[PDB]
Amino acid sequence: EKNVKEITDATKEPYNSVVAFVGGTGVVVGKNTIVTNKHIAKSNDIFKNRVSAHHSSKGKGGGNYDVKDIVEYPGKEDLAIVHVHETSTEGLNFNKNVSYTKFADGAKVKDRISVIGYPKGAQTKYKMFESTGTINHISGTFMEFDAYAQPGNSGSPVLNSKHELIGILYAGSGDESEKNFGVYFTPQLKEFIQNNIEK
Ligand SMILES: [Cl-]
Repeated sequence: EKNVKEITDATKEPYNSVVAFVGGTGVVVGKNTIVTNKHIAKSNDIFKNRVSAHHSSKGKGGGNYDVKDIVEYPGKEDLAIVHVHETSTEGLNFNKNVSYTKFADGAKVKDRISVIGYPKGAQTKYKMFESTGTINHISGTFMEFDAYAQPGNSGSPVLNSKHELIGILYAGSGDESEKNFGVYFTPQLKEFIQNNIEK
């Protein structure tokens, strides 16, 4: 599918759970805690950029936040937890400015999904886009889906029709792409993520 739309104002759910990194996307699941790709977290640790809470073209800014620590998923899956320091250098509270997206606990082939992130973020001044498609394949912690994606979509949450989190985009076939790959969250991955949410 190639069906995309700018989210001009990302202050409402679930858009206010999406975060921009300098080169990718993530999603907020709990206190100070973002899920993204392992590769996005790692690249961001070279340049040590802050995370921008739900950056969009219009609407009140949610703050930029310093990265506190990273927990990489031990296995092969391109998955990592990024923790942020809660208070920005302007006094904004990370938690007051995002939502915590709940888990879908799986999906089925043929389900209609959305991928929300920052395709070509550096060139667009980090406009948020939602792109719609379908899940075409699921196997263990892998899924394939046909929502249009571009570089900058890494780490993008893949949401079901009730805005619940199925997994995150990590790679494609292109770059630039209509056959994309995600990390699909099984119970074991949901457990790793939930054990790494700040208390
Ligand atoms: Cl605040």
